[PDB]
Amino acid sequence: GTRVFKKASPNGKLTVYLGKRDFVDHIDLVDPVDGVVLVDPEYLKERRVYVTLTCAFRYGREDLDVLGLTFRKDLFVANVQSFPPAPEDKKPLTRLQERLIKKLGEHAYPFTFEIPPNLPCSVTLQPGPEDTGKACGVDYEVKAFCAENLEEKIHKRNSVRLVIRKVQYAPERPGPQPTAETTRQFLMSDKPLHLEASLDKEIYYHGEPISVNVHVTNNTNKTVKKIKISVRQYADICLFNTAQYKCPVAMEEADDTVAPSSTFCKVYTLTPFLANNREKRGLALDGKLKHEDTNLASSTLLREGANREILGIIVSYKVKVKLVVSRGGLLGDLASSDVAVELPFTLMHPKPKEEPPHREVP
Amino acid sequence: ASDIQMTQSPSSLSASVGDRVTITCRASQSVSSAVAWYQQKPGKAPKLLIYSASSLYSGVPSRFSGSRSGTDFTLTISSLQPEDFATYYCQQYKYVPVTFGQGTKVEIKRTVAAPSVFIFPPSDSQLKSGTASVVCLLNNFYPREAKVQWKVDNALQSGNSQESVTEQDSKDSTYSLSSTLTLSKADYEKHKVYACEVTHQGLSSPVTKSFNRGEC
Amino acid sequence: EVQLVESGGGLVQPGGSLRLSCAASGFNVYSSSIHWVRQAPGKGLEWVASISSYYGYTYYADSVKGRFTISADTSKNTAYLQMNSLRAEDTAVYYCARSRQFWYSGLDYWGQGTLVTVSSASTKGPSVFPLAPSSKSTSGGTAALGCLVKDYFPEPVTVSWNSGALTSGVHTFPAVLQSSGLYSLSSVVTVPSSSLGTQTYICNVNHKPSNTKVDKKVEPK
Amino acid sequence: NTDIYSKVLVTAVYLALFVVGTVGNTVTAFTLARKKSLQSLQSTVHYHLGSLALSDLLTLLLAMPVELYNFIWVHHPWAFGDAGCRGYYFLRDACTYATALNVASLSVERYLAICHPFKAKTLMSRSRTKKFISAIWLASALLAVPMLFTMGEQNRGGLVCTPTIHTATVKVVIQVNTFMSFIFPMVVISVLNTIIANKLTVMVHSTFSMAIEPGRVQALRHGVRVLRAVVIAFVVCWLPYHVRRLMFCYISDEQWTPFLYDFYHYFYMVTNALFYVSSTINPILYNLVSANFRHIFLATLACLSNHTLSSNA
Amino acid sequence: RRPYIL
Ligand SMILES: COc1ccccc1C1CCN(c2nc(C3(F)CC3)nc3ccc(N(C)CCO)cc23)CC1
Repeated sequence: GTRVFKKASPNGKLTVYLGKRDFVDHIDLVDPVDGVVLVDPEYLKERRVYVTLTCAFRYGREDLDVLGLTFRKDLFVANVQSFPPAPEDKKPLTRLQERLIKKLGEHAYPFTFEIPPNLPCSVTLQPGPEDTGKACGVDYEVKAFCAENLEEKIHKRNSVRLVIRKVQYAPERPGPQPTAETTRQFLMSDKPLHLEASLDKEIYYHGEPISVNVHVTNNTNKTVKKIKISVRQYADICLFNTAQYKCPVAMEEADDTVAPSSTFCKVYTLTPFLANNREKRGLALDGKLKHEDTNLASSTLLREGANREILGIIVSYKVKVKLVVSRGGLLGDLASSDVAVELPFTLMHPKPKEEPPHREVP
Repeated sequence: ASDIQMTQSPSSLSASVGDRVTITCRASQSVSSAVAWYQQKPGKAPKLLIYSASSLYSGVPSRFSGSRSGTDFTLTISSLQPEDFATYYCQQYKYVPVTFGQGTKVEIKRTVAAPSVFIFPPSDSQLKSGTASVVCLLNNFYPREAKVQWKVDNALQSGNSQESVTEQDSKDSTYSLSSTLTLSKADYEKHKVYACEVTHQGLSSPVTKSFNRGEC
Repeated sequence: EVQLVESGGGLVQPGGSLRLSCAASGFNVYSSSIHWVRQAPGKGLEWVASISSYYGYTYYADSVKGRFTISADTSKNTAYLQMNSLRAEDTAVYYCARSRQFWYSGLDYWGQGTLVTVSSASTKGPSVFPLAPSSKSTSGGTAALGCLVKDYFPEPVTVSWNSGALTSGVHTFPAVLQSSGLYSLSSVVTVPSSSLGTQTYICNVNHKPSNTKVDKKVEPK
Repeated sequence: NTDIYSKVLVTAVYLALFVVGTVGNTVTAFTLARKKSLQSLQSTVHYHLGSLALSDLLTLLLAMPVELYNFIWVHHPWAFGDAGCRGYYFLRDACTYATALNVASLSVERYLAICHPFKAKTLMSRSRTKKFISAIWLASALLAVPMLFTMGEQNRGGLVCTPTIHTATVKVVIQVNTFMSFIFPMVVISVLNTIIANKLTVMVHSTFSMAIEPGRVQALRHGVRVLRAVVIAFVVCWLPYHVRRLMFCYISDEQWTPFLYDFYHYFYMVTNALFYVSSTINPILYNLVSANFRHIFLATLACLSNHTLSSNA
Repeated sequence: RRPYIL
């Protein structure tokens, strides 16, 4: 729309204008972060106005007596000098910038950041029930400050900070249908236990049910006593060392029995939501602006080939269909050999035509 | 935000086919653009017209348009069709006590018609039952803005009378009035003079009909 | 076909309880939010309660905070509004409405609405009182004749003149709620004075909820 | 052939070691097993830690109660028969093999994870870690089953629990047992831990970083010091045990005196206490090295600017 | 005598 966001410095001498707060990360290029900064040349006194775009990873440290204290690790930093224009090294003006400059007058100066591809999106890690502080995760932020030089102590009264979000939306073209199959032969079996699971679609929306078609062909002499089907969120997190995490966001344990020399076929419906997953500390949620409720983190879309090992948080989802089989011959039947398959799927928001904020707040 | 008040300035509006209809809504506090407009026909559920104060909902004709200026919002109907005569509500959905306006009723307009007044005395069965409800029936009158004054037995009656109003006819597009004057078994016999005065603006001068006990 | 079906409305006493059902069809309870909006007779829209079911939150108006309780049945895809300690001010037509859970909060789908009536009165049949035309007092070109319906509490009573034969512009009026708690409506019609003493006009008053049908005739004196 | 005071002191220190090791290893196993949401998929050190803790706990439980009754108090009647005299020795040797192999496997893991992390990401998985743990336990059992054939009961009261086979085979079975239980674990642990300590120093008390939780890191305190102290303790807590087991059979039918008899009967208790110390040392190192582990272990032990506005351009 | 205990 034609609306813009403005935020002023504590002293009121500096203010920043942005036409958006969520910037869409298409797989090839991101939306430019173009804005307008309004200065007071009679107050600067030969100073300069610097606007900085920072992608930072916020993390906590558990080896501390103080609780609720977090750090920041910068992943990407960009700088532009605004009040004194660069010697013809200035980006072309977008239409919103033209309107903002003509509206604000002569003391309004533009800034534009080009976020490089393969950078992490805004992901917020869910704080625990007992956690008083700033939530961990990756977020972007635009900061403008008056300073004589870049390497200087920034005063709080002369700077203004604005949190922005990098987001992705569901691809328009659906992918191939997710299909997984497996064949298991036990120790003293000599016969195969076949499991075939599939999803109805490759791309799902938040709050939308997922249908899992499970076809079991038991040609062995062991009994499948329980079928476990779950939706798992995978978080590839690279902060100081590469780490991978797994979290089930939706579960369905079915007491469905498959007899020896029998065939089974059922469809199971699951829907991941946040109301039953709020206790899971560290769960990946979509980027927040201040503290508002966000859905589960959308699937991170990476480049077509390779371009892996991102230093942020990579989110993906899988459906695991597990068959538990009553083992016999060497154990006391307490344990059970598990035959499982995994189905990867995409969980994202559809491409919108307006601002994501639902504007609902007490 | 304690509780946002949505004030629709036009409580009732009359317009003809093809005219431009403008309904405005004022918010007591800044609700950003989180404003929606709804159309409601008599006896039917409200239908969503626009949202985000400017966006048209799918299937809504291009005649309807929404616009935001400040804390105020405006709904405009261009080339008002006969299907667009209904009640319209502005709603803000920026705070969980979502609030609607008091509604704006859109009526049809034509030449002013003069009301016709009739007075019907209570029947013998009504008097025998124990309650008397003398009514004066007002026939077709376009402006819809009228009043009923009794002045029975040279004494004005107020605070008990109830009035009924029908909707516009599907072809005549004219209203009607029916007012009831409550009375007791002893009250009906005590006063032998009854009347019903009309303060309609359509007539140049007020029209008064008088009645007496025992008249046919 | 996206639709919402409401049920569970009807007569209550001032202090009783009701449960309303909204059978959602065509959408999920996790990608949609369910809201209840009531409309008092002659008044506008008033939001009552809402449920998100994705964030596990429920909201209520300040006037129904303790008495009303909203809940959803995810498996049946049905939301419920359990209303307790009902008052006379709770008499309204209750609609269940839907909104997108994500990135929208306007109500795009509405149910037909269930009328909820809360009063101490009980079902009662009507009592017709003839309205004799006053040819000595009515100046209309066509004589005006009417019938009076009084003291009927339940759903509006159908009134037909001469079993629907009359087509001279019969004007029925909406029933008003008297101080006692019972409704009353009047039906009038303009008839030419030529057939005043020849054509007999009978208003058929049939009240289905009370199963009381009374026939009356009006003739000028 | 021992004084009452020495026996009392040995019994007291053995009971203190029993309680300390059992409590520490049980709480360590609970800490490593008490998992929460968002389990890490590339961390396998906890599997080796739990395997080593279980090995130490089994050593404790299958060693102290049997030994204190008969060997500590130089009891002449062996309270069991031949099945017991074989099974207890088999279980003890299996426990020692499991402990040594668990420490060696922990050293191998840490190094793979530190020297070649990117290689170990694909070369090492949770399923492969479980396979390796099961393999080392099965190897411990298959190396200890010799003790079933070697041991037996004799008369020489009078129940004797001794290797009944000829000394020629005993001197080679003890030789291979000592080799595979000390020397190979000794070289593996020492070399790998020295390499790890050297690499930690060249790359740099809070020298390391570990992502215990998503977006939560912790520091590894006293890394190199503990990496060398584990080797020093394994040398101290094992070498006398194996030297005693070797000298029990590598001495001919000569140089036998009552002085040497009492010397063996006291060195037995001394070296067995040193052996048992290693079964308790590990959780102490776990606590002082990892802050998160120490916190969970102690918990289990105790429980046992302006505002953004809007406008239009 | 010999230790007799291993
Ligand atoms: C028994 O101790 C041995 C024996 C042989 C080889 C390595 C060890 C280490 C085991 C425990 N500790 C750790 N060392 C390292 C090294 F990286 C320095 C190699 N990483 C760890 C990571 C986690 C951890 N926990 C207690 C789990 C919970 O935090 C302990 C260690 C120090 C000695």
